Amino acid sequence: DLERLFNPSAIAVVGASKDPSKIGSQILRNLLSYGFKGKVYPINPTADELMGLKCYPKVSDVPDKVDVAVISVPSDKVLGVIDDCGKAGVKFAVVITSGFKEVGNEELEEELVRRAHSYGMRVLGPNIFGYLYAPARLNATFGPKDVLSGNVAFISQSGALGIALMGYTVVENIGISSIVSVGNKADLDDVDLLDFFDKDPNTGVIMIYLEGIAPGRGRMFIDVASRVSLRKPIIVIKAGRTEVGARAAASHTGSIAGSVAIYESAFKQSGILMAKSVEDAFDWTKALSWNPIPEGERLIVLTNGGGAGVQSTDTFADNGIYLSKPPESLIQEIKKFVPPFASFANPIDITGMAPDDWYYMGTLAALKNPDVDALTVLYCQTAVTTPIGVAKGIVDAIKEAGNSKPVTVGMVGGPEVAEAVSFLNKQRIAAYPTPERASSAMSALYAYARARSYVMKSLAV
Amino acid sequence: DLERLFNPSAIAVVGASKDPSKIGSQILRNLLSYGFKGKVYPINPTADELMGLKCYPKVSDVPDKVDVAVISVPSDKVLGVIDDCGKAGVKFAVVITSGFKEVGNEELEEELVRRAHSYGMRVLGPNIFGYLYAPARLNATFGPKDVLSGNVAFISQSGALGIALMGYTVVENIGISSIVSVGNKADLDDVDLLDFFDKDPNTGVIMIYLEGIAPGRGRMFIDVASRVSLRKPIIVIKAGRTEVGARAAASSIAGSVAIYESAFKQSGILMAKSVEDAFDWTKALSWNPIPEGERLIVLTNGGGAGVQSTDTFADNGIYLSKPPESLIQEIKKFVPPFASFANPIDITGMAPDDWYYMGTLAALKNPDVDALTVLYCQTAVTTPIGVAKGIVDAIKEAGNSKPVTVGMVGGPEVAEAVSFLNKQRIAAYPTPERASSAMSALYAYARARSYVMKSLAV
Amino acid sequence: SSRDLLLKAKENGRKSLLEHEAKYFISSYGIPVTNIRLAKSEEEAVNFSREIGFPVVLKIVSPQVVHKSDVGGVKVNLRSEEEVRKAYREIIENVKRNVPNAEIEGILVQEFAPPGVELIIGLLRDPQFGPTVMFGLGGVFVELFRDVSFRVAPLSEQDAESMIKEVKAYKLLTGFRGMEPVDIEAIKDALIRAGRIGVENEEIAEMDLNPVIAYPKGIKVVDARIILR
Amino acid sequence: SSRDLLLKAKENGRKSLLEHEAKYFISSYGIPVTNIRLAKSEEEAVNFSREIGFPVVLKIVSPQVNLRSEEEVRKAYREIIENEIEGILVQEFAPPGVELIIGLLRDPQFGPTVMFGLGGVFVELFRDVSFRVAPLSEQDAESMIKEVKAYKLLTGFRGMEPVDIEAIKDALIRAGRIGVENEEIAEMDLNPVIAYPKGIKVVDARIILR
Ligand code: NA
Ligand code: NA
Repeated sequence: DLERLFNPSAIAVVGASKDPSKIGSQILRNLLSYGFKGKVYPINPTADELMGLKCYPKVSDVPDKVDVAVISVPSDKVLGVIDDCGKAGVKFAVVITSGFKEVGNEELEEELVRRAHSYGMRVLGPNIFGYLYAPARLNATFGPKDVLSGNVAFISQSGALGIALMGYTVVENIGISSIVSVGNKADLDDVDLLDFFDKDPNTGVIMIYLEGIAPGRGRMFIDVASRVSLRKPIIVIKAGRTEVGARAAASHTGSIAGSVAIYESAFKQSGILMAKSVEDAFDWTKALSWNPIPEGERLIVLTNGGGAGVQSTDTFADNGIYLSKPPESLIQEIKKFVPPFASFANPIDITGMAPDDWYYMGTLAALKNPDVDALTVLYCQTAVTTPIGVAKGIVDAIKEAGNSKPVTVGMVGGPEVAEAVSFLNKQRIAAYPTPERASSAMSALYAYARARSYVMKSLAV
Repeated sequence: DLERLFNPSAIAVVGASKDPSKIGSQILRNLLSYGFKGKVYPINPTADELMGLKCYPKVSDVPDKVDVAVISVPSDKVLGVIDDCGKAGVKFAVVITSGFKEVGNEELEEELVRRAHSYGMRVLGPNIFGYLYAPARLNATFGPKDVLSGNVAFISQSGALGIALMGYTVVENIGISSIVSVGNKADLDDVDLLDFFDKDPNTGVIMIYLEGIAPGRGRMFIDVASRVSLRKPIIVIKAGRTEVGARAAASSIAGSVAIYESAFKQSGILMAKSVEDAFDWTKALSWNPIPEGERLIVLTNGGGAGVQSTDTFADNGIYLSKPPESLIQEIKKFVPPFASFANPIDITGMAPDDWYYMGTLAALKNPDVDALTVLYCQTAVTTPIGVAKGIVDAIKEAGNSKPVTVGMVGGPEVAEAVSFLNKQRIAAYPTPERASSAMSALYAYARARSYVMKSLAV
Repeated sequence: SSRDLLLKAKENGRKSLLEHEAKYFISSYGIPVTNIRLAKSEEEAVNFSREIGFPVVLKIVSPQVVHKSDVGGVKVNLRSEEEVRKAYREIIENVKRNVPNAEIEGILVQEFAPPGVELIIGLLRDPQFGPTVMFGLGGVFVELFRDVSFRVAPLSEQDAESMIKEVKAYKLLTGFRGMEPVDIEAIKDALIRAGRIGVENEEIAEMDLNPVIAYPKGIKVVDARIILR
Repeated sequence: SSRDLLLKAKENGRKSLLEHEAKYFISSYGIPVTNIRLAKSEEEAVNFSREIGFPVVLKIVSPQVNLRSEEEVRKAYREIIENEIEGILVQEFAPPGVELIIGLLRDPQFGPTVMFGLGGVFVELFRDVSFRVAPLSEQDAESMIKEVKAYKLLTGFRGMEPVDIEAIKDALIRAGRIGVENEEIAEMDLNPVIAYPKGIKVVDARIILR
């Protein structure tokens, strides 16, 4: 049970100092600036106060039940601090400190875990950059001080890339419920975390950067991940998904290369979506975060040009998604304003002559139609339109539609389109600067629907 | 010979008007604002002047040899204008006007072409948004008023997407030598344009959005594209590269996907499946020479990005090998003992800004290094702009021209740094996979070049 | 219990089950096999030959033998009682003087397997995910092209079906020139049971069902290999 | 000229070359074929069968097996007649090997195009095929061979030695030349073609006219 890890009443920071360059000090600053409302206890031999907070020489001296100890002392001091934390009844030890199994000191790491468990204490890491939980206004990392609030829980086995991607979520407008650095995974791992996020009402999507899982942990991983998948999509970025890369990634952790093909199968049986890149992972996460799953396969594509529509068709085809004729009712509605040389084969081509208002009317008609399950809206900037005008039309259409059907948007053009795409994403409408990315995002929604169906059938009685 | 199409002395605009919403009027506006230095002749029945320029009722009335007539009148008037242009000796007719073969009027389109040829005149289009040539300060489109100057020629068979991508080049910092809308390809096509750009010293890269080639034109396409490929990379975005999409784009006959792919391979052409890939590759090919060998180095302040890079390179049939021992020695002067030198070279997340300068410099100077991909993950111990500046300085002092791509991951500061690098014409991307895919494109082109060379061997 | 076979092998320090033992064990889990009998006498070899139907194959059964053909302990295409009596004694003599110090358990009488589409069904133990089932088409398709699919056990019906359809040589199961479609349901059933074998029997390190023959109705494991730990 | 075969076929209003004519035409371009003779009479069938050597195969030749001696062949001749003819084909025996398909088609865009693939299910069922637009370079032929998924079947596997890749490249290049030079040939199918550790032999050939 990790309730007290993500929602602690009291957090100790071991390794903080007057020196603002120290890791512990950076963590302490983030904790205060992000607005943690519980009690924070800096731990330091000499200082009587740090950042206006009463400092103590040891966690055991704290006149309070400490739930979480954030440990950033040198590795040769970690065990001593663990004993003190145990004495104090600390439930969770978050070991930032590196220099364990990943540098060949497997013995020290195993002892860390063994001594933690003897006190009933669980360990996160070691060799991590900390963790963040937005619902508790808790930023116990030395990464960026802030992230956008949302329903995405991001678990990373990587340190540098993890902390960098933390910042990247801001640029990509991804709302975060949680960031968790798991590093060496000496104790708490993906399984344990997935169990928590399953029960977390604040988390709707789970993205995991995964290098590998521990021997004998795979079966339980599938059991947990599949059940989670029934209600919440899981996206995995797999490090070493090629034969060649698997070997390389076995050095950075200090292990042996697991079978690529079997990992792929395990992910399929778990209903997990595997992203081959950071960009795909973020693009899919965005869509899955801001949309419900399509209730059926009747997908409509709307475009002011055949060119984008063909790119969309090809991209959908690559994902085993094939478009079908639109409902006649929808065609009639669109024909109220569209020219005679327009295509209704799906994608519906309202031609490059389309002014802004047509995007509103078309989108509205589509979303309102009972025989439409999803909509991808494609736009190519022309002199006849304004990108922001089109974006607002789509926003108004989605609102007036009064329902929640999956929508993705692809806009192509200059700086004005860049602004319009940004506007839409800040409205939590999945918008992308190309038709292929918009359609890949929509494909991700269908991929999750199919993965979830796979798990359901697999669990049939 | 299309010399006079791209570098005309005089251009007529037929269809311009006092109404600024008319297509011809938009074209005229772009022509003036972009700074065309030749003579511009607006053509209109009534107006005596448009945008301060003496207007004429017919091209034949123009007291001057008109090289190019940009025609934007209704379709039922196009033929009439063609006869006038022919009488006037116009060499090129740029037919903006739609409503021909694409709406089922094959007879009208064929008549347009034959009547053009009877006067010794060539036709671009019809159904196009015009064309632009930067070296002649010529913007004869109704698209964006401006583009960044550079060596990339973009040919598009599609209208809406084409004109939108024209704008997108600005956002992606791609320098353009030329934009050409070919639309219906009733006459002038990709072969003719490739022939011109082959000879053009202003063009170094050619990007083509291609729906299909005309029956009986394929062999010549391969012959021309191959020789071009020997000196200049060609990137093709193929519309209908799947069976299903191939049929959709047919709404004459569905062309063979498998045979188009083979034709591209025999031409040394790189086929992009997406706009993003096409632009990402074009950027790298535009700003870098081809690697002279296979000794590729990857540099990273973190194993994670390095692994993503390895996997991405592996998917492209690119495999990294151990770095030269000399390079390892150089780097060991400042890197910690727990750094990996297996390639990617992991200088750890502890790396400050200056290490990126020293590492990049050491790599580029090393004689046994042929190419470099530099990966960066933002941490508090660094500044993205500081890292970018270090890479720039290293490239300059290196005093050579070796292929370089950059992948930077992080927040708004990283976004700014990437933008800085791209405006320096250093190929920078917001993820390690895209940086490595871009570098892969460089190697893909080197291999494509080799394919064509071997195929042309005596 | 069929586990007696495993326990017996282990108690004698063997790292593998004999050919006939492997088939008995596989059969008891409901996986079809080509019919076989262990002959303890010439008269039993003859009786069993009539039981199993001609033509039959005869082989020596001994832990020491590894290549029965090389040692002259495989007689093929026996069609009559007379031929079986001959093969029986030919095998006793040949092996008894080519591997003299041999502890023979008996002679194996094996049913003939009509030709069909060959399949591979495997079971291995992966460090992360434990018992995993492998599927593929026989001949070059596995041996040369390595066209195989994997599913972590236990297998659902959905796991079995999807892993079958997943392999590149799938079309060989759905009808082609000179060959009718085969019993996909039988294959799914066998895959699921192979997984169950792997989950329930910790001491089984690896299992290879190869070749397996699929017919328009049912399948038949021709050879089975089980490795112990 | 071998073009006389094409002209004759056209003059007779035929849309295809007969089996033996196709092989003769292919042979004249330097592509190896199984030896054959056209028997117009029983005396010619026996005469030809004994000539090229046993065993031979017999099949009908008309726009509309395992024989070892004249004694056995006399039966087959009449058996085939019983079971508007141009004649009966006497074909040499082809030792088994790795089967290949070499095709030639005409694409609307790219004109004469060469197709390659391995036989049996690999082309017929899996459609594992490669294409190259003619004329073919050595680099075109080699790469299109290496490209197919069933390539490994040419480089040695259980119970089969590696085959003559150069012989295959040679045939592919010549197939392309046939397509470039002969406008009236609409389509050509060399199937089956047998590859050996040394050389290849077209067993059956189909040529369609336009
Ligand atoms: Na203070
Ligand atoms: Na036993």
